Amino acid sequence: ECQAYFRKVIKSTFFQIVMITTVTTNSFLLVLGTNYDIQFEFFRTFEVSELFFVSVYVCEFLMKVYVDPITYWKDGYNILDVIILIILTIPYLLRKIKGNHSAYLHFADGIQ
Amino acid sequence: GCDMTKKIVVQNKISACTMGILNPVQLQKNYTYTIEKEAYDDDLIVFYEYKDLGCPRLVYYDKPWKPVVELWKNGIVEEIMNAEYVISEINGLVTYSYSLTAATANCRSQPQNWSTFLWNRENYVSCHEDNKDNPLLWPNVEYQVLGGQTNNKIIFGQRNGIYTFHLSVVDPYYSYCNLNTIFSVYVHGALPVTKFQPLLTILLMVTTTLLTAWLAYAIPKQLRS
Amino acid sequence: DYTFNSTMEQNGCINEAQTWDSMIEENPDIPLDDVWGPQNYRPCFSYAIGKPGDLGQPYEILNYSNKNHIKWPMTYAGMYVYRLKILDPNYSFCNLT
Ligand SMILES: *[C@@H]1O[C@H](CO)[C@@H](O[C@@H]2O[C@H](CO)[C@@H](O[C@@H]3O[C@H](CO)[C@@H](O)[C@H](O)[C@@H]3O)[C@H](O)[C@H]2NC(C)=O)[C@H](O)[C@H]1NC(C)=O
Ligand SMILES: *[C@@H]1O[C@H](CO)[C@@H](O[C@@H]2O[C@H](CO)[C@@H](O)[C@H](O)[C@H]2NC(C)=O)[C@H](O)[C@H]1NC(C)=O
Ligand SMILES: *[C@@H]1O[C@H](CO)[C@@H](O)[C@H](O)[C@H]1NC(C)=O
Repeated sequence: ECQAYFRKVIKSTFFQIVMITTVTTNSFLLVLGTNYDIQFEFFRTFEVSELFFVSVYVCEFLMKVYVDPITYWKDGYNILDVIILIILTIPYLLRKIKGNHSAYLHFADGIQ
Repeated sequence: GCDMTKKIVVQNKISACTMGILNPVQLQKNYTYTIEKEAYDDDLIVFYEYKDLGCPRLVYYDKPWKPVVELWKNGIVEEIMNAEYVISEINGLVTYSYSLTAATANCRSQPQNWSTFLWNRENYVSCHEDNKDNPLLWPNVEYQVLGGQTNNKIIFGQRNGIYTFHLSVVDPYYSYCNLNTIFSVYVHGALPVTKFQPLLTILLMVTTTLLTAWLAYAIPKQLRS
Repeated sequence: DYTFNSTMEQNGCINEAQTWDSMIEENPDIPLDDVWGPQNYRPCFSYAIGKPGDLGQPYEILNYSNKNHIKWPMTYAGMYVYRLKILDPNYSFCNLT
């Protein structure tokens, strides 16, 4: 039905520009977070930006949770990006709100 | 009796100063730090003194750490201290947990904690003897005694502040001297959490509902064309 | 225009000491003779007396068991008539210059 319009929207360059902007701001967040002052202080901007980034990544996974896995299960870059999404979503899901047993932190800069 | 020439010292082989956190040249003129209402119940406030203490030890959050104490006679290092000792807070904060809770430490005589009232070599009777009339009301009550033959430490909190550990040597067979000292540590954590009741999954489902609403709004965009 | 072997550090002085310039500013109008002496000596190895100042300034409490030598600027030639005085508060009863 509306799958043609959805594919036209995802082929539009504005969504790509927006998502590129969000992940470049994530790159700048990592650049500022490799420091110590912005790591835990003056970090309300860090919190709201990270919430925006995980919202954008959830939206991207919702776009890739379509019937397109029939091609995202045999291709090249496609399987790589969906696996990247999975091994992004799961670790910060069990890390940012952990409440569990774990050794220490070694996958924050790795996730970024 | 006691030997008056003995004293206990806590090592400070690397201090928090002389790098990009704090400098020694500034603390002595009333460099006063904050307590975020976590000791007893309000606007508590602590005054570090450089002349009394100096540059405090630096520690990190969620790191199993113990202080290593040396015994001094006539101002001379002779032997690191090995007996059982306890720590306390003069300000009265609880924002730090302990290691293995005396169960894997093979305690058997219901070890007393920091609730019986000041601990010293007189009031203390250990829990590794075979006292017969108080074995356990204790699945996992912690072990507020460090050093000795056990291997339990302090896990630190995320307060990101200065701590003034009041340390007392506790074993009544090391000496008649009430060995006591006060030293200063400072924790450097990673990240405070202000997420509250909105979870990651909660924000996820909020975003899914909003995206489905956007899809239901964009369906008439195709319908009208 | 004069310096010495070493600095405030590399000599074991944990805390801040007192130098010639510091004592000259300390004493406003009295001549240089009464500025410093054993009647006003306080050690650098204190942790309790004077100051946790910055470390790295030139150090002139030179003595034996230290290698501390004198130094002059390399370029111009000149003479600097120096009088040496012992600073120890409890060595001898008199003045020795
Ligand atoms: C400090 O040590 C004392 C022992 O001298 C501890 O008191 C004992 O604590 C245990 C576990 O907390 C109690 O066992 C259980 O208590 C709960 C109620 O909290 C009850 O529902 C269970 O059925 C079981 O009885 C034990 O009764 C209690 N004994 C006494 C005499 O109070 C104390 O908890 C320790 N506190 C700290 C902070 O380590
Ligand atoms: C100050 O300069 C003197 C140069 O006169 C240096 O003296 C040397 O010190 C070493 C270390 O004990 C001796 O082995 C040499 O024999 C000394 N040489 C001379 C010519 O005296 C001294 O190292 C300098 N001090 C500092 C802190 O750099
Ligand atoms: C800090 O305390 C010292 C002595 O306790 C006092 O001389 C000084 O004025 C105080 N400074 C401030 C800012 O409170």
